[PDB]
Amino acid sequence: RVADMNTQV
Amino acid sequence: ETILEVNNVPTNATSLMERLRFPVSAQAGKGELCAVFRADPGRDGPWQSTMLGQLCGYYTQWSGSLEVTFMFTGSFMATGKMLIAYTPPGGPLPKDR
Amino acid sequence: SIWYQTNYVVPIGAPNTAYIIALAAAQKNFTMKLCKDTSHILQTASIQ
Amino acid sequence: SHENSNSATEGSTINYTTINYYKDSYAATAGKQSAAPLKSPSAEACGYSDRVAQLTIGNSTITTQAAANIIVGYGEWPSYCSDDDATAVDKPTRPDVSVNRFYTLDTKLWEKSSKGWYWKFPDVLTETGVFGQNAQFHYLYRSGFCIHVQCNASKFHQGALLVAILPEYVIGTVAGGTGTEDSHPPYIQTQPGADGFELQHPYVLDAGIPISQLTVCPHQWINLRTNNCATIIVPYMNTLPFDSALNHCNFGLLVVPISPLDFDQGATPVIPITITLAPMCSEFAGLRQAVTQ
Amino acid sequence: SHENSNSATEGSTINYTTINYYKDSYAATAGKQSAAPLKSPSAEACGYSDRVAQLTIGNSTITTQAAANIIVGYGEWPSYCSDDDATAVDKPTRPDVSVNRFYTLDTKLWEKSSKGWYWKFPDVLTETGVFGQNAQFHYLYRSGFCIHVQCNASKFHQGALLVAILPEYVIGTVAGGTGTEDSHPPYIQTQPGADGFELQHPYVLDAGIPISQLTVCPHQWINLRTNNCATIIVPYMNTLPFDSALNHCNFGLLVVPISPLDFDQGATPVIPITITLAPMCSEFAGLRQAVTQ
Repeated sequence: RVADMNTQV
Repeated sequence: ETILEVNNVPTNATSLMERLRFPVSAQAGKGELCAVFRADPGRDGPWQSTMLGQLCGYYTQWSGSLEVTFMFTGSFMATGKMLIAYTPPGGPLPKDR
Repeated sequence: SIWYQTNYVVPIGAPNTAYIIALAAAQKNFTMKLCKDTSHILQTASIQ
Repeated sequence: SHENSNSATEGSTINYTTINYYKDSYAATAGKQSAAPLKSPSAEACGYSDRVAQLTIGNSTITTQAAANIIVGYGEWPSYCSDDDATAVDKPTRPDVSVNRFYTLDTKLWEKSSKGWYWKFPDVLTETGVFGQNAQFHYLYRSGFCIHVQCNASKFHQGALLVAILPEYVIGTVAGGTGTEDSHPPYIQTQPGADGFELQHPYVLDAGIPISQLTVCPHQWINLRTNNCATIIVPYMNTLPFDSALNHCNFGLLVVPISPLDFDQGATPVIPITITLAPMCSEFAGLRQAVTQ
Repeated sequence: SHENSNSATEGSTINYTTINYYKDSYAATAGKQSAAPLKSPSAEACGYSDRVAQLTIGNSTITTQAAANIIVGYGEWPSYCSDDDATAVDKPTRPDVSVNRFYTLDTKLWEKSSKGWYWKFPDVLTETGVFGQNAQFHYLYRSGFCIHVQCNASKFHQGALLVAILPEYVIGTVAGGTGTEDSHPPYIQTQPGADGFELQHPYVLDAGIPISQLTVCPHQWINLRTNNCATIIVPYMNTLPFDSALNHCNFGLLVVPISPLDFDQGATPVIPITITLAPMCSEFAGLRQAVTQ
């Protein structure tokens, strides 16, 4: 009731 | 569970049996201090009389919680309440209750 | 630390001083590690 | 549909048949209305034996007889504020283990000529513990309480205490005795802190209300031949979801001897009454700098 | 199956092929091993743009450029301790709105000849706020941190600061200068509180470690031509799930000028550096009486 709790080209 | 020598004040062999128990008596009702001891089983002190203390002496590191059972050995007509407080590390010896 | 929460109350005929026996142990979650030589008791003399 | 639903009984569980010739429901007639919480119900009577089997709140445990002789205030367990009741938009802090725990206040001595003492809540816990720090640091406060008054005496001692929870226990004065002074009680009398305050006139509770009729409020007996402790689980009661913990006491714990303490010579004359209280479902909102009062 | 699984790499994510002729895994050989967290990753690089879109922690909001120039320490967001990592059996308190919020420490002035300052955490927050009260009241402490160092200067001012988080920043001394004294730093140097401590030798960071190599640690730049603030979200690092907040500083925040502050005469000579830090996912365990140190 709260709902807050490798180099390439 | 093994008898804890909280009252490790006496030293002579005549009063060595007094180490196994510590006195409780009528006070002035000002939240008086009964007994203190460190909660370290491996420390040199009250816990050396315990099998937990003796077996802790053979091991460097310990972990887990500890049971300290306080049993009242007064009369059946002896009534009262005690606050047994375990202070986590950092807090010094409390001045009052 | 053990503190007097109220008091130690007795009537006439009961002793004015009692005793508490502290029994110490460890729980199921207890565990010891790194076995070492004990130092709780030390002997400076040999065993005859 | 043609009238505003703005009477003082809107949202209640009772349908009121009424007569209204106006736009507002509050203009209508009084009309018709189309165990017991006030009798200090026990934990067995409240159906809350599962939460009282062993009373361990926080890192604190009290050992006492449970269920049957343990009283839930007004049949209501303490609970966190719901979204509908709460108005403050900031989310409150709920420490619940550092502030929801049994605090032992003091050890007031019961004498044969003792009159009685009162403790104001949460003024008793204002300046000690993490609960005290949260109460000083936060504007808004909401918590229940588990008061465990303890008084141990031998089987040859006699006497009974009325351990009662008086909500909004406003302290009056003698008004100069003659009743023509308009005096007001001091700050140390209205909010006496952890050490409490002794009742000057326990018959009128220093408020003009009889001590005899105090048992409609959540109450307990420490009749020494039967029980040495009084556990009253007290919910949060206020007209507000939250309130200041420093300038409003939600209730006052009356501990007075209805039956005087008596014992023969030789028995221990020091019979102390120890007050232990655990906040339950504590809620602190509106954080700012800490203020003592 | 024939050997104990008791090497120092058990529980890790890497399989080590090894050779062992003994009962214990730690007796075995070193063997084989069958963006970047250390490069001070940003919130965009860490994939945590949802938690940084507007930095509001508790009842505090800092307005700063987000995501790209905001650094998450070691690629790890602060989090509550898991059941596997935690060893303390008592459940810790998580205030999360009274202790998890931005605290503004002080306003140290940046000069042209300024050397730099360090702040030790959570020693800076030991004696202020609900975080300070929880740190004093509880033996065990665990929290992350969101350090937001602020230094505003005009577009005609120049200079850069190395805002860096040095974990376990142990302070050394000059050892009498000649190096033959075995001196130790005082308590006010090791744990300087909220007002911090000025570096005597910023080149070696008063610890014998170069300031140049400080950027492996979670670091930021307050190059005044580009940014006037440095947000480093810092996780909790320790060998332990929890630790004392009064005699162990998890990290030290170094704020030193690598490039000296310079401006022409006429511009404002008072360029202050303001330290703002928000604890993140704070966890306090082992409640007792409050202790300053």
